[PDB]
Amino acid sequence: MARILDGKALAMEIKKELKQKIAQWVSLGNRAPTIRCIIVGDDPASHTYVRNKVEAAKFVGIDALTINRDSDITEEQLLSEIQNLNEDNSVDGILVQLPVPDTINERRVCDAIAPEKDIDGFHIINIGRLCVDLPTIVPATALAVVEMLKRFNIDTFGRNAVVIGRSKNVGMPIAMMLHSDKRHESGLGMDATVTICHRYTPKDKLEAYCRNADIIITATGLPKLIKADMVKPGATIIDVGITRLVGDVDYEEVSKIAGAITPVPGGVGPMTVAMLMHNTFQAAQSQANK
Amino acid sequence: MARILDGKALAMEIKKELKQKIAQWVSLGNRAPTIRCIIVGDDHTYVRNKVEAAKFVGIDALTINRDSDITEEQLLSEIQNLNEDNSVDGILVQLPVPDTINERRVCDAIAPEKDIDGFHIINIGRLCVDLPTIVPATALAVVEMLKRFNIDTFGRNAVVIGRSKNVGMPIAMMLHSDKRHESGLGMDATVTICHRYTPKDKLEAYCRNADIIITATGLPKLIKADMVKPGATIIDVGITTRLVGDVDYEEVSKIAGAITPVPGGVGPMTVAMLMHNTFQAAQSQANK
Repeated sequence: MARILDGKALAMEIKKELKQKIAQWVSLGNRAPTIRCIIVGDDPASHTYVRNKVEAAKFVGIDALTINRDSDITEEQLLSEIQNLNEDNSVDGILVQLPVPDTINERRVCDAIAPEKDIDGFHIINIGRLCVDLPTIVPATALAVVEMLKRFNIDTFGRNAVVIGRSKNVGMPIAMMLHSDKRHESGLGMDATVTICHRYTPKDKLEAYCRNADIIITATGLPKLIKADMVKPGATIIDVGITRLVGDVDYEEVSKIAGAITPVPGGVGPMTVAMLMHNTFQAAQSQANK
Repeated sequence: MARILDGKALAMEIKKELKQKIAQWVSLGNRAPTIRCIIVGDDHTYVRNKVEAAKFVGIDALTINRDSDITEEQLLSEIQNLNEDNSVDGILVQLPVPDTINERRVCDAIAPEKDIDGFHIINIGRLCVDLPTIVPATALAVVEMLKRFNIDTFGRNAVVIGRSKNVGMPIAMMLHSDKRHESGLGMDATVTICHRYTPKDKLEAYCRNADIIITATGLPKLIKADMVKPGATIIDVGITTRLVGDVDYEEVSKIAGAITPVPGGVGPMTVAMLMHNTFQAAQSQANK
């Protein structure tokens, strides 16, 4: 039976450490980190997600405030509120909850947030720094996956890693970090040999890559199935949980083969929220330094 | 034997197209695109090649020579003046620059609109989210060679050797990405990125499994005949002085279906794509 990579319990460990580190930094003469989460509409799932971010902020000592807007807000109104938060020195981090209406161009929204306050790390400047393997604000779900590997002592250096999914918000940043060079200034250097599989990878080729992989990360929103015959004995399987939501792994059979595996549910959600808190603390420190 | 992918001849074909499209654009009331290349120290030959292709296609190029003991602030003040110079459409710094010079700061000092090399973090960030951008020229050369030589990429197994921020990373980015996205440069291949810490056994296994190998490490004789799948396409981006590439050329040519030689392969295509990028930037600035 594989070791369980329980992201919920790890997130608790991380949130406890963050609580202490934030208090120490505040005690040097700093204001506690602040985050503003913009919510557009009344999607009940988007409100659950924002409440989770707020509850974790309270736990670690970050001051969070939710700004609710109506589904009919115009793009010009949303960008106007972001630019106001950009210029407000009492705000360290800005998030936009990511089901925004079809009226609004998501790309313009991501790039309107000041990079220094872009807790989601989706601004092109932050993505650019990630991809040249430079210190930046890294997207939280990708950072969560990387943190699960590091905290569970999963060997990446020179190992074969397959990432199933190339999404710009999740799959691409995961692959980029997995093949980072440790020596570079970024320091998020895992040095794995990474194969990026995606919606057009043929089934038989995907299975061959998976059979030779030491690590498989399923990040795609399209239905994939990792079966036991795709898994190298002792390999590490992380299901990111992108998808209402479903699981991408034949857990019962793959657990008999894999060396380490995400449970069902995987806790990647709680890990993502903990990494958002990490990013808010990181941003607050950078701004205080500059 | 392998099909020899004649990059010199393809580059000439592209440069003749550019010459015509630039002249047509100029005739609408526009000034010819201008480029300033900054070189620090001695060796320049690359810059001779850049300036020769610029003259061929109708781009006005000037080279700015600086002695090797220039400081960062001086180099950055030189770039700033060129940013504000409305007669200059494109700026390049001939890297390598001395170690006292921080490359990242210099890359981000060029105005993104004039950054012909595509190394500004804004241009790189747009590349990585599949937006139209100024694409690094060697990476764009590789993608254009795959298209013009009709090398199938959709769902194919590809290996990129090398992670360099200027070459290896953008190649792997475009090669695996979705062509439906706004940039339209994605090639929808399955891509394995191998690098200096890939163990030798696993490197050879990925190479033997690949339909396309793109190597940009600068390690001569890295790719051997027993590492190549029969019929595979071999794109050799490396250029080392012993000018050789990363591939054992005469032996791999017996197994591969298609191969780029060194010299005469990616090199001339890089220069042609630099001219493509200069024309692109001049058009964007006139339209803005």
